[PDB]
Order: sequence, then structure tokens, then C-alpha cells
Amino acid sequence: DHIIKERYPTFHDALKDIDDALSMLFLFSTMPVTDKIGAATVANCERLCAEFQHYVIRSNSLRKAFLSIKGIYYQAEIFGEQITWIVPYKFAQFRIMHTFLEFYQALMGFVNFKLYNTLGLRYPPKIAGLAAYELEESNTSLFSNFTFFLSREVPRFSLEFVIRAFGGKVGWDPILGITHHICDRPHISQKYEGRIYIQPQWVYDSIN
Amino acid sequence: TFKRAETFINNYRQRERERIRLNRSAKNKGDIFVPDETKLLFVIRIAGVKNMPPKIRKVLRLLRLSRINNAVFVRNNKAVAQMLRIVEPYVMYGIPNLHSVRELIYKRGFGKINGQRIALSDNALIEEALGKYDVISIEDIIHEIYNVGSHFKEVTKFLWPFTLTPRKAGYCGEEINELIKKQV
RNA sequence: ACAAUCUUCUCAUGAGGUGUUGAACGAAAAUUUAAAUUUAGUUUGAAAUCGAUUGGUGAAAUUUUACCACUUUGU
Repeated sequence: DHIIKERYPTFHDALKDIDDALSMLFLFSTMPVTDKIGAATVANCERLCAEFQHYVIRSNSLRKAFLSIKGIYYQAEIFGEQITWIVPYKFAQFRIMHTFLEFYQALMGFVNFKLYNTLGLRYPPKIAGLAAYELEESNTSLFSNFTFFLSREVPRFSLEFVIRAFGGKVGWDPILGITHHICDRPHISQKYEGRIYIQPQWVYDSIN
Repeated sequence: TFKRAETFINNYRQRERERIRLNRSAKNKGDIFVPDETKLLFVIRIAGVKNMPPKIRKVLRLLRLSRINNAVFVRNNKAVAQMLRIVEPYVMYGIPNLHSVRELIYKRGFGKINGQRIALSDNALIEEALGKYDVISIEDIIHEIYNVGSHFKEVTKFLWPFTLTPRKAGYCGEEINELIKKQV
């Protein structure tokens, strides 16, 4: 508490400097559990990332979503400050890193609590992906209310979370994670009734 | 180092203990428990004690437990039960829940393509190697392994003996997912 | 690692339960086919100065089973 207070004079400084913490938490949310890292620490980082995504979804603070080679780059505006985070893909890929992760997790938890209090949500949120974390109360319209769907080849939950973050309602296949059919391939046959083949680039381009 | 005489006797006592359990459970006790609730398990090796009975030694190899903690997709049926019960003192058998198999495949997935630990990071690797096997991605791998699809044996051969390095010497059910959660 | 799975019964109402340190002393009977088992019994420190039975069976890669025992040894 005291260290964070001295490092961050105000919440604006913490928000501006939380881009590295958010990127580290997102990277560690899918990193393998080894001896250097802790299983509870990984679970806490994943919970913090889920809470941040849910808070962005409720506030519609996400502005840009770019599909980069390294990962998914999400740019959001919170309290005027611009926050950029990188979400690596789910692929089968130390003391300083652990200390930085612990500091990032503590900063993320404090930021999530402040954001929940500002938005009226309960902190921590009660705990399927983001569906388990209930946001109980204590582009901004990228896909509006279009009930998009995702097959078991696209990001699904990641596409659902990214769309729900900014303005969308992208779906997700039950194993992976209508109005659109998100799939890695075009898959016109996989496009169901109402669900039109939704290339991830097209959704990302519309959001960006 | 210098091995003390008590260790050699301890090996003999365990061997006789191991030999006995094998003789009872196999002969005159042909009845088997037949694990259920899936067509695929996630058997792991607790500890193969040194100087196994020669019966035991292949049971790890054939169902892919040659090393310790080797979690493998095995076709859950009556056939594996007797062989597993032969090796049950050194193994834990449990069900690969979809999240656990996906989490294992997503991060710890090192499928034994050509007998080597080939990471399942790229969905094309699953798609290309298992195109005829209908497995096209990591999620499809879970459908072909955790849901034990049509080509689960081919997918299991494509998959690897995932070393779920940490365990009771027997049933786990969902507890294999608990080990997988910590391992992956 | 002087730690590990030698049996809280099971089925069915009957059947099973797989399991015994070595050494010494000792009846007198049976069948099986002299050794082979049972077979009144026993005694003692988890005692200890050769004496071995001596075949089979597999089961790996012929030496290896130091219990593999005919139902007879690497899923």
C-alpha cells in the first residue's frame, strides 16, 4: 500500500503506468506454470485480467483492437488516459519477473477495486471465461447488438471478450469458449442461420 | 554411493509385496473395476520403484508411462483396466476434463509427433498431422481427446506422454485435472 | 527409504478367502503314485558352520529367474 502510494502520487499516474502491468498480467494469464511461478499467482493474474476485461466491457472504454503478430493489442481510454495492453495467443511456448508480476498483480487489484467503486460494481467480483465472473453492482458500438457467433476455430472467447469489451456481442463455440459466424477459415458451410462468415480481420477492422 | 544392506532387503520386501499383489489381483481375481464416465483417461505415473517385476516394465511403456508423471490419453474401457491394475501401484488414473485437456494442450501440449515433444502451439500442426483424423486445432484436439473423438487413438499417438510433474496409487477421476491444472 | 498393497471378508443360501521363520525330536496310518503328500504331535531366541531339492514351466533378451511352479518366470 505504502509503496504504491509513493510510486503513484495519484490514480492518473497509476492508470498511465499500468500498461506494462496489464501486458505482464495478460502474458502470465496463459504462461505455463513452472517452478519459478506459482499456481495461485497465475490464478490471481487470470482473475485480475478477467476483472479488467469485464470492467472494460461494462464501461465500453475500449477504443481500438489491432490483430498484431505478437498478439491482440487493445487500446482503451480510462479517465482520459490511454491504456494499451497486449494479449498473447494461447500457444504452447526469474526472481525479477516474479517480483514484477507480484507488483503488477497488486497494482491491478487496486486499480480494479477503484474502477469497480467508481462504476458501482462490487470489488472483487463474484466468480466459461468471463461468464463465471459476475459483474454484480454494489468502437463503443463496434457490433452494437448483433448476436455474432464463433465456431471452434476462431478466438471465440477472446473474440467474444474483445467485442463485448468495446461494443460487440461476438459468440463462442462451447468447446472453444445469430448475426455472424467467426471462424479461422471462411467456412461458408459452418456459417449457420443468421450467422454470416465473420473473418476476424473484418471484426478487428470495424473495431479499429 | 555405498548402498547399505537394508536397502537391498527393502527392495526384496517390496518385490515380494509387489509380486504378491500381482499374483492375487491377476490370477483368481480376474474381476476388474472397469473405469467409466469417459472413453479417455489421463493416467500418470507416481513412482516406478526400482527393479520392477518384468510384467510391470512394459505396462508403463505400452500405455506410454515409461517415465514418471507421464499423462497420456488412453482409451477408457475394460481392456486398459487389467493392465492398469497390473501397474496401479505406480499410477494414478483420472478423467481429462475439457478445460484440463485444453489447458494442457494450450500450454503444456507437446504432442509426441514422430516420438518427440512437438508443441501443439500452432493449430495447423494439429490440422496438418491429423487432417484425416479430423482434429484441426487445439480445441479440436480436446474434442478428439477430452471428448475422445473418432480418431482419439490417432490423436493420442499424435499427443504425448505429458509429464504432469507434481499422488494416490489408483483412482483420481477429476483429480488428474487437478494435477494438470498445477502442471500446465 | 530398516517406508510401500497378506485378506474388515466376499459373494452366495452355500461356496470361497491364499496366506505359514529356520532348526531339532517324534509317533503310526493312509491313499496317491521308495517320494509324494497329507499325516498324534512337538521343542526353541527371527536360534543358524555344507550336504543341493534338482526337473519342468515359460519370459525376456543360449544366462536370467535365489519361488515361475504344471493352473509352472516381460504388456
